[PDB]
Amino acid sequence: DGVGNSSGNWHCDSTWMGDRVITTSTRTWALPTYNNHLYKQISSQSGASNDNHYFGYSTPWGYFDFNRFHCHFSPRDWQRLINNNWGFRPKRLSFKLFNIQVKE
Amino acid sequence: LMGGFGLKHPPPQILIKNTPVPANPSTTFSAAKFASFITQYSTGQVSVEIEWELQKENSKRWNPEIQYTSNYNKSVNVDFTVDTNGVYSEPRPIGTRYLTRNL
Repeated sequence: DGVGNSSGNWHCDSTWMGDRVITTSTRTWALPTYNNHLYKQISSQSGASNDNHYFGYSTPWGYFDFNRFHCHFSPRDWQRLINNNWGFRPKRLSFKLFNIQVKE
Repeated sequence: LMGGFGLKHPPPQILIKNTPVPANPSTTFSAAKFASFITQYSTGQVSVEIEWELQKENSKRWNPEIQYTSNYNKSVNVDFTVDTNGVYSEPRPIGTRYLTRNL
């Protein structure tokens, strides 16, 4: 452990064991500071249409969404799964954040 | 008189200070103490955790009590929440006496 020792290794791979396929994907992210570190409520501007009114809060926090497929599957890995298989469901996932560096 | 728990041994005070760092002392010796320091400050998190003990409410009153309820009428700003500029505001003082025990 330390500033000099690296926390994690880049893993991007897809292995097809037999019944199960394990898809791994790694990316590099950058997180700004939102709202200058303070909550704010937000609401529909003046008025527009009865349907478009909204009320809610905007937090400084930010989040990861991998919810799309093509994150995990390369177009070729998609082609294998799609052509050779009737059905697929997920089983278990694992998430990892590493090599964080803060810049001022 | 203000309120709360009179204690003989209160939670002790926690005092904190930046250790002063001198700045560029002159080569030749002088006995007078340093009048000039690096200008610096420090920051970091603080975590306070208290364990409260409660007295469970056991009563037989038939009719319903009074409770503390945030009113359901629509308003520009919700109570106890940030405004559009981010300024957190407490709308009204909240006393602790609502449940009713017979005297």
